[PDB]
Amino acid sequence: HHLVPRGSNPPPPETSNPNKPKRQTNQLQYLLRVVLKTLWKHQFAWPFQQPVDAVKLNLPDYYKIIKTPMDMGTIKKRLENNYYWNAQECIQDFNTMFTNCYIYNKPGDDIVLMAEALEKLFLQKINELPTE
Ligand SMILES: CCN1C(=O)c2cccc3c(S(=O)(=O)NCC4(C(=O)O)CCCC4)ccc1c23
Repeated sequence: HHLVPRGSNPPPPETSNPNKPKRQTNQLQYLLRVVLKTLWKHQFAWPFQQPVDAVKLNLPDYYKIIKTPMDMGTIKKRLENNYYWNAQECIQDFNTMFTNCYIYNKPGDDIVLMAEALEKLFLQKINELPTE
């Protein structure tokens, strides 16, 4: 951990906003109960379920390169804690998650194929959102 750089990890992203008024909506409810749940169980979801551990995954420069980390565990907590004001904010966090993967990794990488498959499913599921 000295001679060869091993990296280090930030605290995970914030998942609650104590100042924010509770505002439940049908789209946010659908995002939690259907979209995220469907994405979570996909065969390729596991790498995206928790924050990247730059040290344990041997990605020592991950957090040099990725300034706005995001993962599905964080998105799940944000939906649970009514952190998002609207569906768009939630969608933006999914976009950040996928694009982080594309930014860090090379286009031909296995993890990129996985992210692309999840992203395609996500975009399909987004078409299902209720009419608020
Ligand atoms: C989605 C967060 N994420 C990365 O961007 C990333 C890059 C490289 C490896 C890796 C991993 S890993 O568990 O070390 N390897 C995952 C796999 C790979 O070939 O990268 C191994 C089998 C499936 C994908 C988990 C989450 C990651 C990455």
